[PDB]
Amino acid sequence: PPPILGLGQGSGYSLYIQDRGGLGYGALQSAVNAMSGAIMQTPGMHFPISTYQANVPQLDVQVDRDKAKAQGVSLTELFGTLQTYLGSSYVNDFNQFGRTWRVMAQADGPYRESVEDIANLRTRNNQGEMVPIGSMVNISTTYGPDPVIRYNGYPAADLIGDADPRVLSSSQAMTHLEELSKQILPNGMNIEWTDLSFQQATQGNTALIVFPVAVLLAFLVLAALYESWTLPLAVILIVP
Amino acid sequence: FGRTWRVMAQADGPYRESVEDIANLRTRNNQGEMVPIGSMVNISTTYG
Amino acid sequence: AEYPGANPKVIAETVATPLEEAINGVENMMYMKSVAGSDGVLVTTVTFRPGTDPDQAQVQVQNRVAQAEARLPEDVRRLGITTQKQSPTLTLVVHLFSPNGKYDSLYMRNYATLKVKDELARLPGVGQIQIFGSGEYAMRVWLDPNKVAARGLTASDVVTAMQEQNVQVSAGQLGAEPLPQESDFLISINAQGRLHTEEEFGNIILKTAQDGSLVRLRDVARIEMGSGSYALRSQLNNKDAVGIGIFQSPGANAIDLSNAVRAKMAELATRFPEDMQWAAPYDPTVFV
Amino acid sequence: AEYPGANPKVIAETVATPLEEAINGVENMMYMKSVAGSDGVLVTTVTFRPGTDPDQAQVQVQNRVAQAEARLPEDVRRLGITTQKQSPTLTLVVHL
Amino acid sequence: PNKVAARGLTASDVVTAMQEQNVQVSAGQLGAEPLPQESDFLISINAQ
Amino acid sequence: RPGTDPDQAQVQVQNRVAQAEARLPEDVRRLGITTQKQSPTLTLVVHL
Amino acid sequence: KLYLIGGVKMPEGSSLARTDAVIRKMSEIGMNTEGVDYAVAFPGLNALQFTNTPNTGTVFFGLKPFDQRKHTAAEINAEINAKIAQIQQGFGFSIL
Ligand SMILES: CCCCCCCCCCCCO[C@@H]1O[C@H](CO)[C@@H](O[C@H]2O[C@H](CO)[C@@H](O)[C@H](O)[C@H]2O)[C@H](O)[C@H]1O
Ligand SMILES: CCCCCCCCCCCCO[C@@H]1O[C@H](CO)[C@@H](O[C@H]2O[C@H](CO)[C@@H](O)[C@H](O)[C@H]2O)[C@H](O)[C@H]1O
Repeated sequence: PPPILGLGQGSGYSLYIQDRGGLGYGALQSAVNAMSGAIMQTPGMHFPISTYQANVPQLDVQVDRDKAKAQGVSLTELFGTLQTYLGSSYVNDFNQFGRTWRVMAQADGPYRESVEDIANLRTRNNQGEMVPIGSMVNISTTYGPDPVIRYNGYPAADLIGDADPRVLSSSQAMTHLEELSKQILPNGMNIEWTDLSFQQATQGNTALIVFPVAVLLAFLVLAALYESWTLPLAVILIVP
Repeated sequence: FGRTWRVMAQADGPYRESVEDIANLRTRNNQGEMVPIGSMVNISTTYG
Repeated sequence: AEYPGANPKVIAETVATPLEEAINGVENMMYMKSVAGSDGVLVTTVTFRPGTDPDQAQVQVQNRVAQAEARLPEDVRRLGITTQKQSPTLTLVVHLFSPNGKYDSLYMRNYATLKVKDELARLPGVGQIQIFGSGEYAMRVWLDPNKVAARGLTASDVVTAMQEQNVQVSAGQLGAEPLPQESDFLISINAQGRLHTEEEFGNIILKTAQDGSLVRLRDVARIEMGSGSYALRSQLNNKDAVGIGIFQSPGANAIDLSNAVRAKMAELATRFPEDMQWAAPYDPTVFV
Repeated sequence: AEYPGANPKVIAETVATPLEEAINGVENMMYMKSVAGSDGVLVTTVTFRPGTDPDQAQVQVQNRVAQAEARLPEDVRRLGITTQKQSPTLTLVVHL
Repeated sequence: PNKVAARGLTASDVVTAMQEQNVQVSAGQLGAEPLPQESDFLISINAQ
Repeated sequence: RPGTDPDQAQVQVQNRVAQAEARLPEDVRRLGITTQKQSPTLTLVVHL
Repeated sequence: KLYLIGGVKMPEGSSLARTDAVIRKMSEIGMNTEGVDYAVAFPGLNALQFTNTPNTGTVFFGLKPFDQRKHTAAEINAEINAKIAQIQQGFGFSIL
């Protein structure tokens, strides 16, 4: 586990690849695959891990609105049957046990298990009869991500990896992976840092002024005690 | 473009330039007939 | 607040008046004013005693507008009403402009919205950026009333057709609980019903003719993606432009911040289309 | 936010984008992310600069969300968005 | 309620009638955009 | 407690009612919940 | 302050196109003026309220730095003002 709760891994990197042009989810998945390969073949860091998976299958139900008007079934009744039966509908609240709980209406489990189930739910037409909706819908298969991830308002994918403080410190592994990001890069897609990395990527490093002023103060009070601008050094040079 | 925008519905400019253009807009009565609104309204010049 | 197509009179009567009845008495308030124009926009400025916490003032004002929103007109609150503290000290005004004429103020303002606005507001020291010019993109369906009435249709009918036929919807999943045995697969269902282009909107079906042919929206209207506001133009050197007003947050380094925004604009320089450039017509940090 | 029955894409496009649009511009926000799941749930995390006041951050974010609510789909509005500050100070976990 | 019922009317009927006959309305303006030829005047329209 | 900043208390109570709104009946959440710092002290009374 | 504030009020009931014409004319007047680097134009902007009214417009004349100018901003103001007082279409002004 991590040393602390709330930042990430230990030493290492957290990164986000984002698409600013609309390259699509397949392009993002190919980008993350090529990257993770590159990070792996870099000797120190191992295979990075992500939650992005664009190869989740799903079903697309397109509607023939022309055939819908031809058959006399309203488009909203079609979408309503889809909604209530397959996606559940929030009805209202009820009070029980002294608390308030949701009421949910949905088709029972074994009536929404197959594409024939999608075709088999029925809505009403202008002639008042009950008609199956499969005649007006075209269910196909497609591959997309689950969950959908956005970073800073653009579609994105996360990439957090293990470190190698005995090989490549995070500070220059950061610019290494920046060189890889320029390497495996489509125009309109970029990378941005997060968690500790963002800090290291954007810190107005102040240690480079605290260390001087500290040794200056030490030398100065030593001079005061020693009545010499030359004796204090005889101590400040013995610490290394 | 990755953002969300409104879709608006209004008469095109050249159909809302005159008072008679207002009086000419039509709607549906209780017998299905298309009637212009000018018969049921008064349109007056004023200042504000 | 916004009330599209409303007279200043009724904006004052039914939007400004109830709001004002709500915000009055807010803590540390010196005075408030309400300006209601014929562009359908109400702006209410509440000025507080000096030394008042701006963030605290903002939360109190939005508390009172939240109490007020119930009695506003439906279409006013459907667009939302935004409460925000003002950053008074302007540090730089930039302009995107098109010297030859390829781009109009609409395109450049929305390019500002899409590409430079968000990456300027996240710079170290800004307090508020403001856009001046044209308006945000909007799918304008310009109806012809005569053609609409010819097909026996009313404006309400057209609006209800656009509402019924331009919707997302949640198609659910295949193989989700409850089930008498464990399922093997989980498959989400997509049933997209949202239109994305002008032609799809023009393809909306309104009615069926005695012909039996489908009456469509483009039969009675011109469809375009134009502007949501035709109320303010922006030109730099008589070429079409959009003005960005940058306001720093108190405690910042104005010189450093102006240098930072200028360098950022030079970074976005690489990604501009041709015939669109930028300028800084006014820099108020030079004084200090 | 909850959009019961919605797939990740519709949630991202019709809930996450308008909310992110209404949140962007809140002061001292250093970054933010949105996660849309097949369970119909959107979790948007806005992380602020260190030393920020989490209560002011929460109230400002919740105010922007409340003003964006009207442009959200009806059932999402009816279920209600919730803003809350996330705490890292886990002290004990108890199981029944 | 005795008179309302004597006219075959319900409390919902009268309530909705009051809802529908005391309402503000927006009515745009004459000479507004978009126009193929630039307009000279912009005349706001008030409906009450 | 005495000496507590009423403004900070107001903001915190407000944040927590905001987080609790989704566990309340829809009829309540619809009407909105108000949170104002207030002392029950009638400081004076003016009679007309 | 390295800029001048000019504007126009047109007859009540005018359209934004007429204001646009007048504003473009005063803009080009400012350009043909020496020392005015820029003519930032917002036709439709009311300078007093920063609201949008159809018969008013604003234009800021962004002045060149003094080391490249040879006229004091008050003198540019007087010259531009004498130039735009010739516009009969409406009431135009330029102030410090
Ligand atoms: C035997 C029982 C043990 C119970 C253990 C419970 C603690 C387990 C903690 C899981 C790992 C801790 O590691 C922590 O992971 C969380 C969750 O992703 C990360 O958290 C990240 O995502 C969360 C989710 O929105 C954000 O709120 C947070 O701001 C961000 O940093 C932390 O950056 C990382 O430090
Ligand atoms: C030269 C630019 C900088 C000028 C300095 C500003 C100081 C003037 C007093 C402060 C008042 C600013 O008041 C400002 O009003 C303008 C009106 O266009 C609003 O600006 C608006 O412009 C466009 C077009 O109308 C809208 O589509 C947009 O949503 C909004 O940004 C600002 O949101 C508000 O902050």
